[PDB]
Amino acid sequence: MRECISIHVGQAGVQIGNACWELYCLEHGIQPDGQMPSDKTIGGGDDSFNTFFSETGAGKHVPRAVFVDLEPTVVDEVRTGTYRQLFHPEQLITGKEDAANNYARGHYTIGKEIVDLVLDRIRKLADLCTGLQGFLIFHSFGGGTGSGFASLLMERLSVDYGKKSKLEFAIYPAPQVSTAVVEPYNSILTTHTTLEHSDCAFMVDNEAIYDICRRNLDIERPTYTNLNRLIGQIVSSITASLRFDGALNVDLTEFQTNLVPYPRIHFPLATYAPVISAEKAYHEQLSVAEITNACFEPANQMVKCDPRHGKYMACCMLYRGDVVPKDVNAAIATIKTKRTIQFVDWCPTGFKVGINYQPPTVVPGGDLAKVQRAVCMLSNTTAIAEAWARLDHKFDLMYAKRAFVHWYVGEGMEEGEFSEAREDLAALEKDYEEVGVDS
Amino acid sequence: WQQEVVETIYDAVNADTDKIEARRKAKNKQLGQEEDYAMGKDCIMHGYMLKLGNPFLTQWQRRYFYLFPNRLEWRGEGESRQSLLTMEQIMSVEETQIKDRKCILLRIKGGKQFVLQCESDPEFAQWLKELTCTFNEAQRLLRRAPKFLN
Amino acid sequence: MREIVHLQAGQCGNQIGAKFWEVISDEHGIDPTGTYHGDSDLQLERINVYYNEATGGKYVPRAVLVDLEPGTMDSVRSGPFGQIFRPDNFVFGQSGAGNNWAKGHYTEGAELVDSVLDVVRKEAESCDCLQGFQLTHSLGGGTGSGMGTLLISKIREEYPDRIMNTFSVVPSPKVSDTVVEPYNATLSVHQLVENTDETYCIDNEALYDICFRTLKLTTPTYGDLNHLVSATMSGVTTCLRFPGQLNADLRKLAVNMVPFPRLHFFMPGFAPLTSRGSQQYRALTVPELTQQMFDAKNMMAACDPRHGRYLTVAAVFRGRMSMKEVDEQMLNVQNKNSSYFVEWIPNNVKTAVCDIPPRGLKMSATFIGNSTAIQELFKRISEQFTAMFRRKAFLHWYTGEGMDEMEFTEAESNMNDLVSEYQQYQDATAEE
Repeated sequence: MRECISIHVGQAGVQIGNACWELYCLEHGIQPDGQMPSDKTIGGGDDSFNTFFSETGAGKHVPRAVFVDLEPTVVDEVRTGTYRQLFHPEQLITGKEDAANNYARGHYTIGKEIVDLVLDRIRKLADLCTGLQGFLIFHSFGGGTGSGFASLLMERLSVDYGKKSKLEFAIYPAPQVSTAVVEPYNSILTTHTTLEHSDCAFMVDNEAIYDICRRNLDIERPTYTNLNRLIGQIVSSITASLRFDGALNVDLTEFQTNLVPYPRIHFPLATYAPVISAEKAYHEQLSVAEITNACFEPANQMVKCDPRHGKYMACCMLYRGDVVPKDVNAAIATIKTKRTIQFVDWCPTGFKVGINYQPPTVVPGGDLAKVQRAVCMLSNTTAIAEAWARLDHKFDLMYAKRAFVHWYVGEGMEEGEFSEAREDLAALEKDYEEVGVDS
Repeated sequence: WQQEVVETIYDAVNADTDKIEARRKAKNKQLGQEEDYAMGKDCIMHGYMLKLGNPFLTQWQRRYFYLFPNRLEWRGEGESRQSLLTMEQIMSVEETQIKDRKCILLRIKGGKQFVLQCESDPEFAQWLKELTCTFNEAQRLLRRAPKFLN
Repeated sequence: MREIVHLQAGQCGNQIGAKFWEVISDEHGIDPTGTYHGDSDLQLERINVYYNEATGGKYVPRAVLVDLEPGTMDSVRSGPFGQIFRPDNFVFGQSGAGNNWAKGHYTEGAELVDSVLDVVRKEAESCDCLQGFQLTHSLGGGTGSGMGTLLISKIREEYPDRIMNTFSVVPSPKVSDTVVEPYNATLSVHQLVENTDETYCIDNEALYDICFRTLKLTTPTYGDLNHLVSATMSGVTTCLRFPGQLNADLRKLAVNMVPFPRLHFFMPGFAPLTSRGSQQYRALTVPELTQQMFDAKNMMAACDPRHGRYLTVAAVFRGRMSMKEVDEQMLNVQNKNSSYFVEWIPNNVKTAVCDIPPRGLKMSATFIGNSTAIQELFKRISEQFTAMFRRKAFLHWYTGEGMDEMEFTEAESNMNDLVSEYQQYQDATAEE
């Protein structure tokens, strides 16, 4: 049936996968032991858990995910946790040497050594499943583990499975703040691979997360846990009609088919709402029109870009919780007549209606409060091309005099690949500008 | 208008202008050091502007300034310190028209914005030509750079 | 598993190494006997990096003491922790170096090198896989400088794929100990720039000034300097000894902090250097640490970083505070102090926080940055040596060994080239 396989590469990928798994187990009432010890007071769990979990002959649940990392310092950190009794050690493959924000090593001399094992693991996982639709590849552009190994594995998965959807989820180096210096080195090479060998790609950063948390959640000392929780909530909202049902079920194929207008333009703009704290969810009446209007505000986007700079070509619209169709219709009628929101002179309308009867759940000790309904949007606009423009400008500044290139040369790789990636990104930007201009 | 000046008052006006220039030149000399630091070198430009820094100054005060392809410098009509705001410090340059007191904006590493008002339209065309050369090539510096270190 | 082999050279090197071993034993809960008396969690998993698994849980140190004078092993053995090391590693000769580099390298560097080679090879073969080799020595003598360079060259020839990190002690014209110190320093610099991955600058005069003007010690001695350098070494290595959220290793720092192999020198530093009477009145926060890391007052260099431009900066933290404060601090520093770092390369500061705080102190942060301040030391060494070689005094000792005079000529040519390169890279202009 509707079953998918998740891929977690790098420390960020592993932590995001762990957050998603814990969110799923708490929202489905799955106990950390892996069984159902709730024999006195039941609290749920009679649902379709086969989408993500698996049912054994003894009542045990086995996660279906790929936790791979070149550094063992993440594998052991996860292993010494309280959920170590849930997964299996075979799914967590350690490593001697790692990339650690390096592409050449992790693509040629490090990632090429562990290939057969992960391919066997993923083949076994696919064989254990009946119906396969897409994959959940979690990685990062900054992390060398999440760039070189991710690229080399996805290049093989694309040629081994063409009929299956190939998703992408990673972290974008923010133009203002950054973690490392060699991030554009890996990004310029990873973007080509994700563009010319994948079907869809989702891009997010952390500075927007910081802005939204300090603006709504009002926290002075943030932490990665909230960042992971937001991503897990977004992932659950996207794949909400798969584990459950509703008035209009929206599967992966239902939205990815329309979310891709062109083979070159597959970078949607996600926006989760409401991103609020507990006190921000008590004295605030919540309807559908207001949150839908707020979804188009630049302050609530996870990508730093003004939507008014470009215009929208395609929009994918989702919901989760007790949502009434009349409110959706009223919101659509309001936004279709809004002069602020710009759109092409050709596509008068496009969106989806995903009604989910199951409201989003909460977490004990987290910051998310109890909201009756949730909302997530996936639009396509040309105003986001500036990020690629800034990345190309950076690559030009940091390639003109060949800073930190002799290391890659010594590792072994073609210098002309930099020019190839540069010209490919320039061609992509030209295609984006040609699509953005109307008649 | 040139006619008016010619047949009415020209020669006596220019004698009086002799006298006025003499009155000015005999007064102060601290401007000389500024101009000497600015005249005729890699410093592309050398002239006087009314200055607006950040909202520290929202009111015009005439100052003196410097324009190198690698740096911009300024002095406060005889400032002791050769105040430095290099091209390699700044990251943008724009033109602003503040109440017909036309000026050139520029934003720097430091979250800084400087607004420099050169006096009249020809002097502004000149200083803006020099800045549209100097800092726009400091932005074209990126595509002009790759030849002279390796 | 991934282990680090430690090496020793020079009397000052031996004493600082013993101090570091005592410090890490105290921090990780090791009694002087040899057993384990710790009470932490991460002090048993990655403890094998510097120790070795033996029967009874009795971990043994992993360090080879190389010396030419037997008078040092007795001094370090009589200490409270001198009975725990391996006496086999104490390889000492019969004749002293006499503060001679050439004589120690030839005579005391031919028939004694075989034993240390055998023991280090045996130690390397005893483990599964290794990363690099740490050697602590000093340029003030013929023991550390005359032997450590040859040891590093040999280990690089045998195992090229290893990390060569050292903490040699740079000399000072103000604080000297050897008359021929310029000669030995000149001879050592060539090997440090030819067959060494990275090197850190160690000065005693700057440490004395710091402990005099900030710590305000009654009778500061070499024990204090050894404690400070041991703390610096521990803070550098906590990226690997105690993993946290954003862990790092030596090789990533070496690749990221070294733009060119010819310039692999650094500038270490520790943040909380306060007096005894101020420890109970302090505010432990991010901006204070940022200021004490950015100023030259806390820096252990006998020079001024303000005279040049910052090249590569790494801020390694050890504690539990945040991630946003570090990036905002470095951003506003690069914004305000724009005329202190290379404008051509933005974001020259590397962030690193160790979630595991040290033992006995909650807030600790070190600093490994490569600033443009060693040019003064290089040029003054060049001036003294070029002077020192004009009339050729204190040279008959080296000549009577039989080593010729062209080596000084090639060394001075090399240092002239290096200082010229350093000065023409200091003014790294954007365009013409």
